[PDB]
Amino acid sequence: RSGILVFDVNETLLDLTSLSPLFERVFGDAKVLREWFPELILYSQTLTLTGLYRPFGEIAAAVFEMVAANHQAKVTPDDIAELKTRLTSMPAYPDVAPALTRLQDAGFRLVTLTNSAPSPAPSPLEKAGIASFFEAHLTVHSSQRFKPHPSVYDSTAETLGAKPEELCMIACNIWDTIGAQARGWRGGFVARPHNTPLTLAEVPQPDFIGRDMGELADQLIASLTA
Amino acid sequence: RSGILVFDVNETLLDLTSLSPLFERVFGDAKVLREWFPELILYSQTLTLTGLYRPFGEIAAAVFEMVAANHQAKVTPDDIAELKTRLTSMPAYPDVAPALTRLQDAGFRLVTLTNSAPSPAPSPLEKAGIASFFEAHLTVHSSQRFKPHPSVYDSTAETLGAKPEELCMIACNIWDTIGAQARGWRGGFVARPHNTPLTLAEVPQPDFIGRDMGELADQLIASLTA
Repeated sequence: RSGILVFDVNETLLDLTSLSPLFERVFGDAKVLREWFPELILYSQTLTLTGLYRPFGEIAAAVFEMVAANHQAKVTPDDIAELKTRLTSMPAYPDVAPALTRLQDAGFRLVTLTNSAPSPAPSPLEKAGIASFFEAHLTVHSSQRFKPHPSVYDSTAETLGAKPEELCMIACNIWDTIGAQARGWRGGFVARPHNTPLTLAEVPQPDFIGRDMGELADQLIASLTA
Repeated sequence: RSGILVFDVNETLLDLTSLSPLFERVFGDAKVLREWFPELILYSQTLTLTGLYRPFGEIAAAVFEMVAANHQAKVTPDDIAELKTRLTSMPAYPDVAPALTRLQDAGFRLVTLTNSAPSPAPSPLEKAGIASFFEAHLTVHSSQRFKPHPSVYDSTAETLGAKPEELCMIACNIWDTIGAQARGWRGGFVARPHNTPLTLAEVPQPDFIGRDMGELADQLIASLTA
C-alpha cells in the first residue's frame, strides 16, 4: 500500500555490539570491534570491485584473522567458531519489533536485504524473533556482489516487482542508503550507537532520519499524512 | 629494464602513524586512527561503486567528523586543517630509501600510484625526500574512481605504455594488490606494523611477500635470475 520498506539486517535491526565480549577477550579491548567491522565492509566492496565473490561470513573470518595478526593476538579454531555463533545470532534492538508492528499497521510492506549469505533455518532474524514481520528475506546471493553495488538494489527491485520510486532502504550505514538512493530508491537512516551519518558534498543525504527505529517509523508514517 | 614497480604511497612508503598525536588529542586515544582509516577506505570504495567522486582528503575530513561524532568528540576547524597538514606530510619509513636504491640499482623502473589527489609541489613524496627515485607519479584523480577499481590500474598501464605482465603493484594492503592482480599485474605485499596480509580461499596470493621493504626487495631482486 504505502510503499516497500527494505531493511538492512546486521547492525540496523540486530545489535553488532553483542560481539564486544569476543573482542574484549581476544584483543583485551572491545573497541577492536570498530576496527574489524569497517575492514570487513571494505574487503567485501574490494572483492566486488575486483570481480570476486566469497560469502560474507568467510570474509568476516578472514578479516578477524588479519586484525588478530595486526594486533599479534592469538586466535584459535574455537574463536572462529564463536565469531560465527555471535555474528549469526545478534539480538534485535528492543525498539525494532514495536516499530515494525506500527509500520505494518500503517500499511507498509516490509522486506529485508543483507550482505549475509542465505542461511539454513533458523536464520539470525528467526533467532532474534523478528523474521515473521517481513514478507521476503533477500540477500546479495543472486547478485554475487556486495552492497553498495548497483546490481544488488536493481535485482532486489526486480524480485519485488517494484519501481525504484516504491522502495525505501533503511539502514544505520550511510554507505547502504547511498547505494539505494543512487538507484532512485528513497533512503531512511536510523542512528544507532556509534553510527552517525556521513556528510559530504555531492553525496545524497537520507530522505528520512531518526535517532532510533521508533522515531524513524514515526516520520515514515507521518509522511503519509503530510 | 627489469619490470616496472608501482608503489602505493600512503601507509606503504609514508608512515600513517605520524597522525597518532592528532587522534590522541581529539579522541583521547591514538588507536582511533585504526578505526578512522578503514572507514575512509570503505567510503572511497563506496563512492566508486555508486558513481560518485570527491578528492580523497575531502572524504578523509568527512570521515574524521563522522568518527568524531560517533565518539561524541568535539572537532574544530583547527583539527580539520591539522588533519590535512598531517595527511599531506607523512614521513618515509626508514627502510624505504635503502630498498628503492637497491631496486633501482638492480634495474627496476619505479612509479607511484596513490588515492590522494595531486597537490602543488612539493608533493608528500617530495617533502619526505624520496620523490627522486620515481620516474612517474600517478593518482586516481583523472579516473575519478578509487582503488581497487579496474579503471585505475588500466589507465596507469596505459599512461606508462606498459603491459600488465611488465607491472608489479607494491602495497601493505591486500586490497590494493588484489586490484592490480585482477588486471594481470603481479603483486608484492610489504608488511608494515599493524598491516599484515589478508588470506582468503580463492583470492590470488601476492607474488612476492616481505616482512619489510628490504625483504620484499630481496625477493624482487631474486626473481630476476631464479
